[PDB]
Amino acid sequence: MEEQIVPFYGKHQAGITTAHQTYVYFAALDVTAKEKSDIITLFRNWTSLTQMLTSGKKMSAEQRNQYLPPQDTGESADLSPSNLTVTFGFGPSFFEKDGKDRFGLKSKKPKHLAALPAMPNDNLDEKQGGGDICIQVCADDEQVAFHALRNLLNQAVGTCEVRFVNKGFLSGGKNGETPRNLFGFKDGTGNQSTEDDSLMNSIVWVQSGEPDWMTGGTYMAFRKIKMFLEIWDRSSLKDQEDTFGRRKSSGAPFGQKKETDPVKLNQIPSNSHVSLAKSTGKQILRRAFSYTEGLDPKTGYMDAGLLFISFQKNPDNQFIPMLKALSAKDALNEYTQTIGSALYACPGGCKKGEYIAQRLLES
Amino acid sequence: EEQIVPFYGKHQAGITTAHQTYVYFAALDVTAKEKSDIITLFRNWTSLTQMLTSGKKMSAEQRNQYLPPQDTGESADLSPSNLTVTFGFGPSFFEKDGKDRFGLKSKKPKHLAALPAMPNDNLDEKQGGGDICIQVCADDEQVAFHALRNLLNQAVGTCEVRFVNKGFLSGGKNGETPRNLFGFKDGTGNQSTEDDSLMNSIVWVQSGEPDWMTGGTYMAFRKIKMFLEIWDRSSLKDQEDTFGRRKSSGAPFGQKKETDPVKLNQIPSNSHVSLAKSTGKQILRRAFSYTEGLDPKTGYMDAGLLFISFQKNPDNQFIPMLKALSAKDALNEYTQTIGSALYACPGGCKKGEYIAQRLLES
Ligand code: HEM
Ligand code: HEM
Ligand SMILES: COc1ccc(CO)cc1OC
Ligand SMILES: [Cl-]
Ligand SMILES: [Cl-]
Repeated sequence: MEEQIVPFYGKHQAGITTAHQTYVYFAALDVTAKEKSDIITLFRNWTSLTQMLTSGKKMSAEQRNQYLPPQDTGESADLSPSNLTVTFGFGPSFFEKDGKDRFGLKSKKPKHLAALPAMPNDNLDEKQGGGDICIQVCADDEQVAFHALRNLLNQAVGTCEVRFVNKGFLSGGKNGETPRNLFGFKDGTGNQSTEDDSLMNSIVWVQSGEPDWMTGGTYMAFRKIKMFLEIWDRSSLKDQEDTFGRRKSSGAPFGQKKETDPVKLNQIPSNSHVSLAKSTGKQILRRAFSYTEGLDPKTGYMDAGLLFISFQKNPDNQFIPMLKALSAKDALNEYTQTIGSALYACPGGCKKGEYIAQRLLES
Repeated sequence: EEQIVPFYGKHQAGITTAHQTYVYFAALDVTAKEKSDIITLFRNWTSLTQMLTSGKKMSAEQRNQYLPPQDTGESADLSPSNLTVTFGFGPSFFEKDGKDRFGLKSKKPKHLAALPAMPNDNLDEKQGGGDICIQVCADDEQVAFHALRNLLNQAVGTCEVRFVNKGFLSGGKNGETPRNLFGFKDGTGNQSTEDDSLMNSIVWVQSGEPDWMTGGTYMAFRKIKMFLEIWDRSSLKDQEDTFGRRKSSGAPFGQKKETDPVKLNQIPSNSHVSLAKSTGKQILRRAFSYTEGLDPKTGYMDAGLLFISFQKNPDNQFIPMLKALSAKDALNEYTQTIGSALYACPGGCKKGEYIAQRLLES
């Protein structure tokens, strides 16, 4: 190809319809500062630095003063940009924490930004969820990704405490096949094409009915979903395919030849994952990554799962009904448990000369 | 190229092999009572490893829908990505709590013992040791994890998993020395892994050891937390002084290039490089950075180095360096060892033999 540089500036924030990279670092933060003007400072600086990290500009580093810290941590000096994207979102608690509109922003609050409803089978750790700000960092190289997060978080010392940092991977096939999750199934097929503007306009991107700063933005849902690999791996192929209602290998819906053939609902169990998701009639854009965090001390097996991230213009319409219908009855519940949860509103894109969330934080 | 690294040969791969980007590193404790069980394990591990590393896909559509799939499937569409798997054995494999469980004492390597305690250690016992270690490397995380997962699946009933760590280390886009999380080039001081004579002198067992160890080596493992927040707010002067090399160039102080010989008289004597180089000893370092979320005990990134090095004789090459460093290293300010192990790596496997056969007996 050419180079791996994804624009930072644009109508939309990168990292959403951007072709899905291999690695993610996913972080949520709380603001401890009390003035809005501290926040403007954080967003201005986050903006300058994201532009620089994603563009491929390297900091010269001829430090005028040996006695100060280097402005960059340096572990990416010799690395390509690797399609780095950084996407920012704001949780409900940014607009109103514990009854208080801390920053005078409750009137610019997005139409559908609220914590997700409790669902059956949830086993949420509150500290593994929520947050005032999320940063989603993606790249084709784990070290490029970590470097961007670390340097971004360094800038937030004084203003924000870091709540959690997750990270994940998902490898696409050598010839561009749909990437497989840890259950060994193709994961993404049902997404519409990220290159179809019409469909992305109708499924993902905010155009009306929200505060101006959300124009060209979207909502991001996050669910941290542990996957029980040892249970799954001991299951028959029949149980695996029936759980989803596609064939493992081909990815095709039952009774069909190809991955991309329409789902025949009447040929798949009612409570198969695909049946339940498709049957709400609604669409989202899933952009998830697998994770592993070593051994689970409470299990003695691998701690592994899915960092479920989806984008949608109206989560009340598009997402929560899906969540409701799967949480009750999904065959997949046999093999998974949700342990983290958040919904964030992601601002529209940054224009050159403005900063992220400006039309929110100003005037 | 084709991205295939031979599994069979004089040595195990993953030691002098070019450093891949990703690692998964596991240790297991044998729970089986009979050597014959361990023999089964090693046989399976062998044939499975050869498949995984070779580029061979299962690619034979399952008969009997009612059985578990033999492979977990998530590497079906991936390149083998230079995958290597390296096995080793800890002391407790040969003798646990003064009992020779599998009748192997008399085949025990000359230099295999738990590493001595050192100042500034804060070892978690459950984050080192183990009877067996598996080091899995590849240029793609998903490939490496798949390999580990399917190896470990085979071990169910024979072993319990002690711990699984994983990490990364990206080489420069033009083949520059990879940088660690402190942002310094990491590996300049190793000899060329392409020089058989040097590797023979430093890494590979040729004599003085049981036969199964011929072509093998010893693997030292040190899990070292790196306090990135402490380091990032340090001055550049302090960071360079910690090592005795310039961050950017990687040059020894007062020299022009990375490859230039260190001048000991030009670097601080408590500097990392001065202390290491001054034992006059040599090792082959093949380490990986790790990140493991927020450390709850500090609210900062939990991050570090999976220090891994290879040496024909640890008592001569490695234990000294450790001694030399542990009390005076400037790095002590920014790091803390929290896990430790030493393991003996069998010589390579021949086509038709299994790993550690000569130790186990066939
Ligand atoms: C560990 C958790 C999960 C796994 C392993 C998983 C896996 C899968 C797989 C294998 C498919 C079929 C291929 C595809 O179209 O991607 C699929 C489809 C889908 N999943 Fe999931 N999923 C998980 C959680 C969720 C959650 C929480 C949601 C929504 C709330 C969700 C929504 C969907 C949707 C909308 C589809 C597409 C249905 C259609 O064809 O229209 N998934 N998922
Ligand atoms: C977090 C822990 C560590 C870090 C970040 C680290 C980093 C470095 C760096 C930046 C260098 C100089 C460039 C190079 O030659 O690679 C170096 C050299 C070296 N380190 Fe370390 N190191 C660590 C732990 C250790 C330990 C535990 C040992 C052995 C006990 C060790 C042994 C050496 C040796 C032998 C050299 C080469 C000295 C020579 O030039 O001959 N390192 N290390
Ligand atoms: C890529 O060269 C290396 C760089 C770093 C290490 C770990 O210190 C090992 C290397 O090759 C054996
Ligand atoms: Cl059903
Ligand atoms: Cl590191």
